[PDB]
Amino acid sequence: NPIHDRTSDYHKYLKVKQGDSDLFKLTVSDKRYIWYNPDPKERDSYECGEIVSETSDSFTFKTVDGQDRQVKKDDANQRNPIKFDGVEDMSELSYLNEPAVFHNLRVRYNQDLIYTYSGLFLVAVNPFKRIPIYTQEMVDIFKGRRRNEVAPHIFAISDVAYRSMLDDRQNQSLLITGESGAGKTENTKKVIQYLASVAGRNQGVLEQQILQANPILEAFGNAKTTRNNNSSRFGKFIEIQFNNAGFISGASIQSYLLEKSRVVFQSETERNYHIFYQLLAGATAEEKKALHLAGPESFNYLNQSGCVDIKGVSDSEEFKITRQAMDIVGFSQEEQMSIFKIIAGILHLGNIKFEKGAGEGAVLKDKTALNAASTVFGVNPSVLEKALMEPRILAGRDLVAQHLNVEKSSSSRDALVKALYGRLFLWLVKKINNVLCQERKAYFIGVLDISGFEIFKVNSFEQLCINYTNEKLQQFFNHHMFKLEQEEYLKEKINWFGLDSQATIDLIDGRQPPGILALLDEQSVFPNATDNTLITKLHSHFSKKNAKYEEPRFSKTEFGVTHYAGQVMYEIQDWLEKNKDPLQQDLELCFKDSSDNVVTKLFNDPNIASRAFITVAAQYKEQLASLMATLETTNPHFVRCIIPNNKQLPAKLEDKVVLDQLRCNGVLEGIRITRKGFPNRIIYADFVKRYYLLAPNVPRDAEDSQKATDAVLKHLNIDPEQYRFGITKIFFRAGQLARIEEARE
Ligand SMILES: [Mg+2]
Repeated sequence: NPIHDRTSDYHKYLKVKQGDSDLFKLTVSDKRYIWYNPDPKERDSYECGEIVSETSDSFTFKTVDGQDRQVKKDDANQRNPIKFDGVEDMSELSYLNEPAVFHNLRVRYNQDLIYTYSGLFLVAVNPFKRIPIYTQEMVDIFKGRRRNEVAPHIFAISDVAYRSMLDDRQNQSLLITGESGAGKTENTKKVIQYLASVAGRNQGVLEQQILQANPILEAFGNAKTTRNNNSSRFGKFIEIQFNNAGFISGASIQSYLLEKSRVVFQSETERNYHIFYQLLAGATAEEKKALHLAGPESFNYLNQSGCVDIKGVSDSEEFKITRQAMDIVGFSQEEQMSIFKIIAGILHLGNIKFEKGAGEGAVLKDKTALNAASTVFGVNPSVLEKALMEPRILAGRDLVAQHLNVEKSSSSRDALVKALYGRLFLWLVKKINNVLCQERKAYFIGVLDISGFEIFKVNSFEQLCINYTNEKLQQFFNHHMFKLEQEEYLKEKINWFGLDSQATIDLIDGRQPPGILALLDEQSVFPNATDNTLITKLHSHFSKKNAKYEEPRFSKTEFGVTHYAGQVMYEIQDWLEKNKDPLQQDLELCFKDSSDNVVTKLFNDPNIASRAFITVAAQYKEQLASLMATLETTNPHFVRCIIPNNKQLPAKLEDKVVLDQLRCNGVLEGIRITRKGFPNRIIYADFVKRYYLLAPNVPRDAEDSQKATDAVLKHLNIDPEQYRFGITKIFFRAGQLARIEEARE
């Protein structure tokens, strides 16, 4: 078995290679060094400065440059002992700086060791290249092993979650967050792969359908972006259900924040959702015409980015898969026709060209596109038409038709296309749950795959939402950690409420006084309100009045929020519209009556076609509240997915790119946090082992251990605070271990 077999791929690909030497001796060297910046402008850069002279206060050190400087002792980023280079859990490090953390991540990454623990977290750095560690053979090795037993790995956290479920009869959760392209979705699929293996139907029908859902969701909710060729344009919470026996009984999927806008617009080089391209590459020459299908270059919705294909991707071939998956989960052939018809029609509606000329309102000179949409949708063109350009509107009394100009007409068409697509996605999800979900379930393991904090060039309503969710998840973490401590130091014999996250949280979601969303909702009821009134109202209530808010020196359309991960500047353009998310009623009417059986559902099912009516912000707050409650009932696990750089290249781990993520994701906080206490809390039989020699008394594997522990401390004649005697482990403060290991034989 590979765990013991230094020749196995397990050893190869998952562990830091070992030689038959054990020496605390081999390790040995005669000097002591540190972490510095060869230019304080760029601080994430650092070099190792050999300390040469010491004082009492500071420390002089030699540079890579050859030069020599001086630092404060209380400003020192002390380099851990080389022995530590590559440890599996950074919680093991003596000095817990930032460069110290990055260094260990890097040393590992240079060895292709992408997974590392950091206390509670499992850190995973995208390698941007394939690493064969996800085979069934790799699966098998993880089975039933403790975290301390095997190398860091997603499979590992998954197994721990599963045994805890079974053991504690407690539900579990895995929170997988981080930047686009960090490896969130990849890792999530592995979690499910692993679960399906260790808990499914021996070689499964359900298992396959559960497996087959992703690809259905991915064709519809995934798209190529500059950051990822297969970006998830929606968030999700996957619940894997089990019976009391521990076997998979079902599953359920919750989706969030689907990027509807992408349907009608994609940035340069980007792509619209995958399905569009698959549909047009894989339908038969015969389904096309049937759908009046042509090429992407012939569609407005697909010929604007300039990108219509992905390197290493066969849209026609990926379409088989999708269609296949639909078949497995159980989509009727006719259910499938309709899904494709919708996609097609949406493709047609974008092809509609409004012209003005005539007077002031828009007009449809050519009805080619219109007709085609109507056809495939199973709707009556003149109505659609009428609904698009001349929608009836209330004047309280007056239900009267308005004649839309070209732009207004266009936006409506767009609003229509977006509704169609989001409702469709909704339906797909429901339909899948319908098949997979269990009413009757004993336990569950839930997997949250959603982005981490979003701080772009342009931050809008959607970034606020994701950011809000992130503040809550970050608060959950901190709290959790706080608790894992409160009752627990009180386990191995150790000593000794309000969140800093609350204010930010309150600023956004508070009811009284009203926070951003409430005022946003308020402004939403007045039809005649604007981005300006809105932004005016926010500044009015929070400028110089709320500490987490900032009114810009100059911009009149943005505001800043001091988030966990730092300040984020938001722009309010279109927020009223986004909050209401309007669709002309006649449009609804047009479609409520549709030949198409799938279409009817989208407009006829209040579960699909309607919000509550609550606002988009109200609904978001609500679903965020439901999600957390659930989480609150689980034993959680945190995975931090990191991109090594912004270029999608392997072998390029950029200190700035990385640290920034470490800063924003809570990895850096937790560290410094325990940093304060007693992080190093070693095992007795574990210290005397590597440290029986540095003491003229102590021998290797003995019985009276904690006593033996006393020895070296004695021989080493150490002080009452750098260390702590705790029933099981010897708690060591920071650098205690460094210095210690830093002694002679
Ligand atoms: Mg993803």
